[PDB]
Amino acid sequence: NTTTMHTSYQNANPGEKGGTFTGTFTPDNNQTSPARRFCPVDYLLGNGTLLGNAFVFPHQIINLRTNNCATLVLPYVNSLSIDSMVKHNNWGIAILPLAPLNFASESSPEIPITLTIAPMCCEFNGLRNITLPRLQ
Amino acid sequence: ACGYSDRVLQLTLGNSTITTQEAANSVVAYGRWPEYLRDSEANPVDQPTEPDVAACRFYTLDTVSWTKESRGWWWKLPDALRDMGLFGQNMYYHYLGRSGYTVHVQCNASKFHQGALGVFAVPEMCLAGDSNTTTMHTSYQNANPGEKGGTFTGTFTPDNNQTSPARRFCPVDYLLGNGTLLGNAFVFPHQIINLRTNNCATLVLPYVNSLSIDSMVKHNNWGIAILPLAPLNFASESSPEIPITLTIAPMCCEFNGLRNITLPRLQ
Amino acid sequence: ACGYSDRVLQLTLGNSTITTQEAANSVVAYGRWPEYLRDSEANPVDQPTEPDVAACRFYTLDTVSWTKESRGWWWKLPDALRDMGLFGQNMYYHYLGRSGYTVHVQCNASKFHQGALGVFAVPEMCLAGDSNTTTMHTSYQNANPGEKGGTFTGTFTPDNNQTSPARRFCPVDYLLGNGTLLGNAFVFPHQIINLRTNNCATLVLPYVNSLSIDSMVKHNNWGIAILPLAPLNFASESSPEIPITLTIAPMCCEFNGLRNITLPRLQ
Amino acid sequence: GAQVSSQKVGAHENSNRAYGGSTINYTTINYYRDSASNAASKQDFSQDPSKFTEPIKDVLIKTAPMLN
Amino acid sequence: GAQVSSQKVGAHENSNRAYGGSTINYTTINYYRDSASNAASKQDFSQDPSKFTEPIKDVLIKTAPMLN
Amino acid sequence: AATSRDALPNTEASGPTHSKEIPALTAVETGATNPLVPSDTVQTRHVVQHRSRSESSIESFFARGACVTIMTVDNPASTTNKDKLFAVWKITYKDTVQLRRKLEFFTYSRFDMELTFVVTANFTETNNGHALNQVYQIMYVPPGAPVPEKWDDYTWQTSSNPSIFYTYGTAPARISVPYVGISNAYSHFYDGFSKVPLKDQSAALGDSLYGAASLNDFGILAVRVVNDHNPTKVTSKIRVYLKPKHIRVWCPRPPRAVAYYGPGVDYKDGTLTPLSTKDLTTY
Amino acid sequence: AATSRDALPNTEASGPTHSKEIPALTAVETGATNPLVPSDTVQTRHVVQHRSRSESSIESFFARGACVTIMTVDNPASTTNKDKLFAVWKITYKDTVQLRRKLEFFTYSRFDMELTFVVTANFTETNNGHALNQVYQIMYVPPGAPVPEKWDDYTWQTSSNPSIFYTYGTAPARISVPYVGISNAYSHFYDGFSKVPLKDQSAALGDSLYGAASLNDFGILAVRVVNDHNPTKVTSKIRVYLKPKHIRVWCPRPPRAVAYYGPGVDYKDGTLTPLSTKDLTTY
Amino acid sequence: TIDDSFTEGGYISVFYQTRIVVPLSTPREMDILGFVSACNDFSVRLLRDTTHIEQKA
Amino acid sequence: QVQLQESGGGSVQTGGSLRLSCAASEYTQSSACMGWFRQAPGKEREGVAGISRFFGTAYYADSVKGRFTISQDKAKNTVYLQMNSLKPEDTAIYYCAAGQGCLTTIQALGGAYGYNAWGQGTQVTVSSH
Ligand SMILES: CCCCCCCCCCCCCCCC(=O)O
Ligand SMILES: CCCCCCCCCCCCCCCC(=O)O
Repeated sequence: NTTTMHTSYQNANPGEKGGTFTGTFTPDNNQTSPARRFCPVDYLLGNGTLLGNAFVFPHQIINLRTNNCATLVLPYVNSLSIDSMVKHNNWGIAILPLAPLNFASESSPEIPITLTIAPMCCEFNGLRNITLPRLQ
Repeated sequence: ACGYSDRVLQLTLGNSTITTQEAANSVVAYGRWPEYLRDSEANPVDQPTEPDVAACRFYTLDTVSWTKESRGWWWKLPDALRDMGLFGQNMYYHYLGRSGYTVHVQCNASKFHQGALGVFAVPEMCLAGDSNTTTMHTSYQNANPGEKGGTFTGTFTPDNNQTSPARRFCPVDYLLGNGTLLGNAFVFPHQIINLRTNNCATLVLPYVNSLSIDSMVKHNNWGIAILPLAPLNFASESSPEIPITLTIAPMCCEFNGLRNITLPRLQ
Repeated sequence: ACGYSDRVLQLTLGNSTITTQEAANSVVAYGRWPEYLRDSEANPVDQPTEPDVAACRFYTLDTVSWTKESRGWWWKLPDALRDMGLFGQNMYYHYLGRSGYTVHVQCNASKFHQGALGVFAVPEMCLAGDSNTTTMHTSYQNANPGEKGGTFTGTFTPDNNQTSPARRFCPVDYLLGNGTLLGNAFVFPHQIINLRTNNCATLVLPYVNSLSIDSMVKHNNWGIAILPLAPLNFASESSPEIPITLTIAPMCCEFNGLRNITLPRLQ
Repeated sequence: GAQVSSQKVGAHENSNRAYGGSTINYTTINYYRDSASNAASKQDFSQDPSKFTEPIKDVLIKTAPMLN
Repeated sequence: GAQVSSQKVGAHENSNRAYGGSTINYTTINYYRDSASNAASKQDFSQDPSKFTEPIKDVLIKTAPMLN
Repeated sequence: AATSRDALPNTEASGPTHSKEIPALTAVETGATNPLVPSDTVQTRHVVQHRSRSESSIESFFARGACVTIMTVDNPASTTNKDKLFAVWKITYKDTVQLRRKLEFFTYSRFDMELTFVVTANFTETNNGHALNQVYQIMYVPPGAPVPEKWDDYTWQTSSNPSIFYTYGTAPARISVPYVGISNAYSHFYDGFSKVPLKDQSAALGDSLYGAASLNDFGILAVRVVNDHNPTKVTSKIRVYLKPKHIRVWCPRPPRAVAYYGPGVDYKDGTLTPLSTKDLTTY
Repeated sequence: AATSRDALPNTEASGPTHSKEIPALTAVETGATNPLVPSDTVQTRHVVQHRSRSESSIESFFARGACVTIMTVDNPASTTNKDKLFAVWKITYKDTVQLRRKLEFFTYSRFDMELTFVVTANFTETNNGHALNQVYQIMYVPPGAPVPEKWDDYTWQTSSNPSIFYTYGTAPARISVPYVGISNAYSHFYDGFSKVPLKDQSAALGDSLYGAASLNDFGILAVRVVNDHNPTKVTSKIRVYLKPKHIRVWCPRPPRAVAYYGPGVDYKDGTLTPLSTKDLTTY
Repeated sequence: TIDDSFTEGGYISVFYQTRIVVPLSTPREMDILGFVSACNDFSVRLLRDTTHIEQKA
Repeated sequence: QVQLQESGGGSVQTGGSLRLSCAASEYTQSSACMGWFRQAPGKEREGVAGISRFFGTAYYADSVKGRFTISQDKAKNTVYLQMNSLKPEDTAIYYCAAGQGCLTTIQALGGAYGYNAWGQGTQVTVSSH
């Protein structure tokens, strides 16, 4: 709540493990060595906009009764034909329980969720030497 | 008419171009240009990987030095490209693969320098080992030095350390490290970098094996042998030196059987 | 076929012929060949003077020396031809006139000598003066040194003699004496006498002004700037020297407004 | 005596029954007698830089040797 | 180089020998060379919301079962 | 071929039914919204529709100018201690809120911007001295050009920078600028940074702001009162209004629900409460 | 037939090669710049180019007005000791710098000049007296015509001198003038003088300035406030802006690298340092 | 036209492939000249005033 | 770039005044808050002072407020740094820092993130000789 657009590259890009949303905003008060991460509130879909309208984005709902999966095909979307994928992310994948997870009458049920992703029409230019970014 | 000459050349593979003014034309091994694997000749069923410009471009190895006491130098393909950008990556992740190469060795001097270097491309350059106790005893690590390559020697030295043998090659120069007189080496596609005339040697090698595609990780199809035919001398000095450099480019690069990363023990 | 080359050339203007074997082709400023004044472009009414071969032939100036500490050299046209046979005579007797020129600078060395000389033709080569007190203060005498031409310097020296100022140019080399980086000098028609390749530079310059004809006595249309881009070195000696020579030839020489002799104060 | 010229359309309005597509032209009318009074047409021409780039007497074939 | 367009008449003047009925049109004239200078034509087009509403790979027949 | 001002389809008569065609039942999990009309669920009449979506076309929705900033300049006395005030303002849509959010309904957009300049001026010192009508020069300084340091330096000469000369008391100033984006459309949200922090580089050398890029750097607007020092000081404010005409948009996003906090997407504590109180069983 | 706003040639697909055609190697000593494209050295793809040199045409590059001078006039009290101030300014592009350098990219040029006149005015004496809107007459005095000596002499009658009557508080004044050069084009650099010093003449009688000629003498601009003496003094400045429209140029020259020093090409000590510090082996 | 990360251009670099070789009685050290220009498909936009020129007072 | 050229390496004792200056004459998107970074060879590089290009947005590190002040010359173009009452804990190499587009020092206010042109470095020692 002190500095805006303050999340570092490392925390912004967690890679394959991805990240999570939270139900309560927690402002970092460590002004000595700030955390510099995201604090994406769930109901505001971490962007300051009600999750309710989230349906404006291409989407599906894995409602246990009916379905076990969700499949979405995403084309390349940017303000330009090609961009530096190392510097910029074009698509985000948000998965939030709309309805809560319950089973029979138990107190702490668990069900795994898995994501498999496949690039399509993959192309690259400007070949050069290896990029070794600092991920941590 | 326009001044076009066989000495002056420029070749282009990808985002890399080689240029020279003292060439001695160009050699295409066995008269065959590198090509992609034909349907009539194919064998693995999976759709192949054709990296193109990604892998197929010129790659410069580590420069070595030519002096009066050098006995020769060697490299194997693909081996000598194992750690070269994409190609190598594409090599380590696929079970099989094939490729051709345009090898360009560089070494210019002066009109006051002399010497001749034999650049020989030997398909299946199976070199000789160092032990008189055990045959075909050279380990994988010593067999494949990669980009740095190896050298030939003028005197055979049998390893007598029976406790922990060296397990390397001991390639005698005059026997072209294989037990055959270097003199006949000319049977292989080759060129001679004779300082007077030329500063480079260019050879185009197609993919050569007993089969359409093979595991490049396990097997080297072509060897690169460079030996001074004539000695290196300059004016009247005692220890002259002239650098030699090799830039190699895969051609018609293709791979199949994509899987997880191969992490070989190189040391 | 017949061995014709761009290095070997011979040009002929009148009873004078230039020949060379180490040329780098030939430059025609702005792609325009020198020409006579067209009727549609004419202005003075009197019938013009066309001296032809009389004035239009090669003229060799006084040779200068290139050494390690030379900063450059300059000449203006027509100025640098003011005292050359007929042309000059024809210049001094007529109020107006126009002319083109084929400038040929000569400077050969050895295949053991090195250095590069930038020969630049600068239309309206208005050079910079030496005073920090008064601008556009260079006198006519110092502005026009004639055939001997002038030189550039590596350090600006402001004249502080306010009693009787020097009133000359102080053209700094890197600013091409005009306050503009020498680097862009290439915008002007030019050539480079790089010892390795060439021994000469040939440029053909048409008549360039804001008007069809002008008083050549009062105004110089083209400047000739020669600056070593690369330094002059030979073997391992400390003070080498190689001469540079300029031969200039008017082209399509014409003059009007014939009158009595002009006797300018040159000193 | 109007001068109607074309406009090289950059951004396009979601229109093609007025703007966007169907060739959008503009009008210009000279009000003064002297050419010096007119506005800049801006409808200019390009050329070949050769006279600056290749001011060489002999034809330069980029693929051939410069010096031959 | 005038651009004459129509007006979708809303309220009507008790007129049809001038206003009201007989198609009322307007004129527009582009005075500048650059398209960026032009006014908004407002003569736009609509589309089918499908790309947002039915972004499904398989055809949706509203009368049939969504899941089949 | 359906224009913005064309009538929407008429609702047609439909009677009773009882069969195997299922309009009412679907599945939203598929991600598709059931495209039903009234006749699918109820019995309706033949109705000639007359209404049109003329007023909600992208063009029409943005067919308005919006105050983007408020700039402040003055002309004090010559005897002054503090230097005459000249305003510098970086061109952005994100200082204000109203316009921003509208723009933010989408991810990308193409438009030609029309700018207007309303100028106000006032006396500040309770005196009886006088001032002569002012002229204001609004110069556009694109990224790279020299930005003024003095109200009277060489920059205000404007040889290639676009500049406006506004006389006070006349029609507010208005210019047009084409689509000037470095991209193929202006990006409203950027999910990235400018630099890539590399392993063999210092963290300091590799840092950049999240969501910050050149995609949005359009330089600054510089303004001053052209008039020379006046005995009694006069204050003035230039209000800029931006209208994105000839507009095109891409990818709808939900509208800002929490008040903005900086040019990014960030929000602060205690602002995160947009909805009021309402019980589930009451109308 | 290639216009300024036409698309530049598309870059075409090119694969691998190895032969006797030498694009990469040439010789600059010949004075010719190798005209290569990307496909000559690298393997490229088929690309439909869309960009055009629309914005860099001579016309477009100079399609802007530039402050050339700033003139100063006033209207003091009748009781004054010093005479009412009227400004006289010789018409040149070389008082300012920005415009000059642009012009200086070339050796010669032809253009019709459009001039604009922005006028500012202010009170100077800390009083409470009043002034009535001023009118300014900008007369053009060509070389040869009588140049005013008084704010109220016979010259300001203007029977053949072009004069502008500008009322303060209205649209800045703008006129047009054709190519008025004595030559066939305006010369930006003159390598010569006006007089020829002759042997049988005194050095004094034969001297002239280097690079100075009539090619550039266009007379002066004279301006005054038409209003008669006012009790409380009012100061005013006319800023002139020159735009060379309908322009043509000849012979490119390198741009000024060192700050100017006078109307000539001369430069002063300690200004001769344009480039900063940068090591050969660092990016 | 500014020094910027998002619009960064890349890196230009020269290296020895072999080395410079000369005979005896030949200058061991020499120089090289470098030139840069645009290709037939180079374009610029958005006219602004330069900062490599200025007038002090 | 801008020009960034700094000096002022005087090894004063603990409790003396020192002035640091960095040139910023050329006017690119000029150094907004500017920037001053010190690298303690025990620690690393850290941000310290900074006043906005035009505005009075001067941020001060917790460790230097009051003692260290930032100011410049909006004409003579150079950035001053008054460092008084010097502790031995401030012995580090200082650096000036150009943060271009002012918003770079408005969003984050402090420098560090929006900083593209790096200074040379001046060694300042504050000891007990
Ligand atoms: C003198 C007139 C000024 C002319 C130059 C205007 C500069 C162009 C700036 C346009 C972009 C404005 C930023 C809003 C665009 C967006 O919403 O992303
Ligand atoms: C009352 C209106 C004035 C009309 C007369 C204008 C006089 C013409 C002067 C034009 C030349 C200006 C000098 C700049 C030309 C150049 O760059 O060489």
